[PDB]
Amino acid sequence: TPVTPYYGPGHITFDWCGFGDSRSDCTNPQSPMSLDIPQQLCPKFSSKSSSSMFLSLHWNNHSSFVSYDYFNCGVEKVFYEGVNFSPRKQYSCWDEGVDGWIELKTRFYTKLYQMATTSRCIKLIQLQAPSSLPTLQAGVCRTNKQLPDNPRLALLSDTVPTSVQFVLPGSSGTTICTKHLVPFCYLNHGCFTTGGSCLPFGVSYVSDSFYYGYYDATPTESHDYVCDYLFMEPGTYNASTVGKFLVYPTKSYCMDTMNITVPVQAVQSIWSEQYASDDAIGQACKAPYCIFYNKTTPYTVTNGSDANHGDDEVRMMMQGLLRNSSCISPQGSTPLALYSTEMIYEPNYGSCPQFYKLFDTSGNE
Amino acid sequence: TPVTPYYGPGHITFDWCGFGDSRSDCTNPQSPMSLDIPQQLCPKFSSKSSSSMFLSLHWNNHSSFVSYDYFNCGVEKVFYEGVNFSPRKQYSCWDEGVDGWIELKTRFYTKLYQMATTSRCIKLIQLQAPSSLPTLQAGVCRTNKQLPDNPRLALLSDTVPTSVQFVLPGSSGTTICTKHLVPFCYLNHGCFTTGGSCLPFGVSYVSDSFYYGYYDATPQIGSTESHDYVCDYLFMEPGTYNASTVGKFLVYPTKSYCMDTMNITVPVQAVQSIWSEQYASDDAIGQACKAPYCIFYNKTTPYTVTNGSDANHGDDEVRMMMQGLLRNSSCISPQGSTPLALYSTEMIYEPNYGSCPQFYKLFD
Ligand SMILES: *[C@@H]1O[C@H](CO)[C@@H](O[C@@H]2O[C@H](CO)[C@@H](O[C@@H]3O[C@H](CO)[C@@H](O)[C@H](O)[C@@H]3O)[C@H](O)[C@H]2NC(C)=O)[C@H](O)[C@H]1NC(C)=O
Ligand SMILES: *[C@@H]1O[C@H](CO)[C@@H](O[C@@H]2O[C@H](CO)[C@@H](O[C@@H]3O[C@H](CO)[C@@H](O)[C@H](O)[C@@H]3O)[C@H](O)[C@H]2NC(C)=O)[C@H](O)[C@H]1NC(C)=O
Ligand SMILES: *[C@@H]1O[C@H](CO)[C@@H](O[C@@H]2O[C@H](CO)[C@@H](O)[C@H](O)[C@H]2NC(C)=O)[C@H](O)[C@H]1NC(C)=O
Ligand SMILES: *[C@@H]1O[C@H](CO)[C@@H](O[C@@H]2O[C@H](CO)[C@@H](O)[C@H](O)[C@H]2NC(C)=O)[C@H](O)[C@H]1NC(C)=O
Ligand SMILES: *[C@@H]1O[C@H](CO)[C@@H](O[C@@H]2O[C@H](CO)[C@@H](O)[C@H](O)[C@H]2NC(C)=O)[C@H](O)[C@H]1NC(C)=O
Ligand SMILES: *[C@@H]1O[C@H](CO)[C@@H](O)[C@H](O)[C@H]1NC(C)=O
Ligand SMILES: *[C@@H]1O[C@H](CO)[C@@H](O)[C@H](O)[C@H]1NC(C)=O
Ligand SMILES: *[C@@H]1O[C@H](CO)[C@@H](O)[C@H](O)[C@H]1NC(C)=O
Repeated sequence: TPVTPYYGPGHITFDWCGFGDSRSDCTNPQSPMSLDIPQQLCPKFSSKSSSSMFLSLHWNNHSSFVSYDYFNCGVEKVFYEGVNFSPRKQYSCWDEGVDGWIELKTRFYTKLYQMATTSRCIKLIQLQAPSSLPTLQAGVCRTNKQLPDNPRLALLSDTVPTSVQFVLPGSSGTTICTKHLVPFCYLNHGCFTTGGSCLPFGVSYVSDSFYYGYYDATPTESHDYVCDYLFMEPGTYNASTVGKFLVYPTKSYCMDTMNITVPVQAVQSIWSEQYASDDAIGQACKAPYCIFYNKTTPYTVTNGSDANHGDDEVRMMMQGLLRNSSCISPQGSTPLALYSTEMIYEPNYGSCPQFYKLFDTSGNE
Repeated sequence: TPVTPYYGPGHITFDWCGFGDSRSDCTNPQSPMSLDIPQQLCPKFSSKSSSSMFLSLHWNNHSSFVSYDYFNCGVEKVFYEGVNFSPRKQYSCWDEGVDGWIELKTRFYTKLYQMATTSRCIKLIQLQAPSSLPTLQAGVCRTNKQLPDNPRLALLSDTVPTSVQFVLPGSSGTTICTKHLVPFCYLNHGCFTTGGSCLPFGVSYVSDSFYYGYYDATPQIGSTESHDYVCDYLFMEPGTYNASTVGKFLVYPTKSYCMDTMNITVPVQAVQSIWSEQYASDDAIGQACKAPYCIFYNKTTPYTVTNGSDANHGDDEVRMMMQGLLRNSSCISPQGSTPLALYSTEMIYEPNYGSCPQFYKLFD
């Protein structure tokens, strides 16, 4: 019989998982009023109030940073977080401004979703400190906001070219790490004046089979904190420097491999209209790796815990996760059928119905 | 009644193109005996006997390098080339060995296929020589084989930092370049001894809105100095950029693949491109052509000629696959193409596009 896509995420198999924030955290004291998902799906989500996967990559816990050890496994994946690092927060570190950090956010989610499509498990781990570390002075932000804890940015007591060794583990607990999502960051725009001269800023991650680096010795002194998010295989690497500045990772997303490529799903994660949101999720979640379900309405709560918890639109969307589905698409989900009442676009997966009008024998069409 | 996918590449509309080599080059004097495609599809292909897209990016014409100004447009795209840069050629430049270049080949096709999925036109273009070049001495391979023409590797007379400007144009003829595939290459593994000392190897492409670079001054141990010629294949927007160096060594690009933009993403199709088993082939095409961006049609038989021009032209299996391009299909998949149908005799896997029949057993 004919079917119509149900707008919202969905799952075809039992092997699915969710990543989220307060709006899918049943440990929140206001739950179930504070949920945007059905309460019975809380055990399917790895979620924590006030956190995000981006924020938790870069920061451990501080007064304005709620860091969570995100961890979940599923062939099919539903992401519903991101809001807790938004322009509302007004975070910046050096001269990059808030827009700089919305760009970094977009880069991170782009890579996260990409890597997630060939993984089943995704787990944020704390890396061990390099075994040998010289005397180090912690870096700071020009803004006096909290410097990211990952990657570590620190200052050596001399200008001697140096390497320390870091380990991306092959496993963490029961999870296999066939790959790691690792940030590589640096301060750009020329040499950096400290310890009596304008020192080249040159750092790199290196092994026999890997190189990624930045170098600038070129002559207001301005710098931006910039990051790239790297696919790195398990192994031991050098965090190398041409001198003074040292950057090495302290956390990573450990992922395993599955031998199928399944697009992930992300729902728009924003604040009510009185606060400043971004579209990093929409810009990051693109074909062919990610199926983006945008909101068509503002974040609007009529029967929830406060103005930013219990959106009617997203609640209706998340009902899709309770449905019988064999096809997942940006139009939503359908059970197994021959014909769809509307056109189904990409990315999609499963066994999908074909657009009804293509088979019409009227022929009015 | 369920339909069976026809194994081989295909197309849903007229707006498709091919990229190829001798096996789809009707100008070859042995044509059509030397073709693996139907003769009547030669006009849909941009192809040159003895060339490949990877080779042509890095080299112009030299004794054993046939370079071709590849150029074609299509929403759908069939790639059947690659073999003319394989281990049979025994090419290497620095200490990276033959396998080092098979790796670079793989990186290039991977990037090519990815970028191609959101482009219609792909055009290999020559870049303008930078203005006000300093005095430069040509680089050389340690193997004394032919140094890539692209990017240019050259030696300045001094060791002080400097920069030259290169332009990636916004258009070439009537093709719009919304982006460029540009190689960035360097000699790795520590400082490089020239001019009587071991100098840092530090090069970069930089603009107000772009940075990619490499730097190493690690001292060498004993007499073990070794370097590999390494490349990364970069997505770069049209604009002016600096090719910068910390001194001595200069790297700047001299060619790129100019591509435009279409607002749908469509996977490309690659057919396995190999030699007869008299010669060494590689699997760079198969390793580069991956879901979700490329649909790989591998060969299940060796390259096997029964009615062609020589052992390496007229493979029966690929000839059968290329018959698929003679229909307008509705569904394109790794199992091959189908017309519009309710049911398929077998599971249709990813990547696929169009309107695809469903495996009949699902409905009983
Ligand atoms: C950042 O700090 C918070 C605390 O402010 C850490 O959250 C805490 O995590 C622990 C262990 O994961 C939770 O304890 C557990 O609670 C359950 C009940 O659900 C209990 O049965 C377990 O045996 C255990 O005690 C704790 O509830 C949780 N607290 C809060 C307020 O969330 C968080 O782990 C820290 N993040 C990082 C990256 O270290
Ligand atoms: C490298 O050297 C070869 C010569 O050995 C160059 O091949 C020549 O390229 C031109 C332009 O692609 C060919 O002309 C074309 O002929 C066809 C068919 O007649 C015509 O329909 C096209 O419009 C075009 O005029 C020419 O035939 C071809 N010559 C040979 C002997 O194959 C090649 O271009 C050089 N490569 C580079 C990068 O300069
Ligand atoms: C997700 O939906 C939002 C809201 O419709 C889109 O944001 C709008 O974008 C248009 C086009 O620039 C603006 O004129 C509107 O004012 C935006 N509205 C708001 C409230 O910001 C957003 O572009 C969508 N994202 C994607 C990837 O489709
Ligand atoms: C999920 O939905 C599919 C499609 O509606 C169900 O499959 C149908 O089940 C009925 C029995 O109620 C059969 O008569 C039909 O032939 C089935 N249709 C197809 C296309 O297979 C399926 O039973 C549902 N699954 C669950 C667990 O409810
Ligand atoms: C495409 O097909 C060829 C031939 O089957 C595959 O190459 C074989 O790969 C197996 C597994 O590694 C090796 O044991 C054989 O020695 C290879 N045979 C030949 C003739 O090369 C190749 O792996 C395939 N590529 C992909 C991406 O599927
Ligand atoms: C790090 O650098 C040292 C010395 O430069 C080198 O010998 C060592 O192998 C490197 N370690 C790794 C894991 O690449
Ligand atoms: C509001 O939500 C509560 C608790 O989640 C529920 O019991 C109640 O029926 C809802 N009221 C309306 C009007 O939907
Ligand atoms: C396919 O359709 C196009 C577009 O209308 C048509 O012009 C062309 O003749 C057809 N090509 C083939 C190979 O049937």
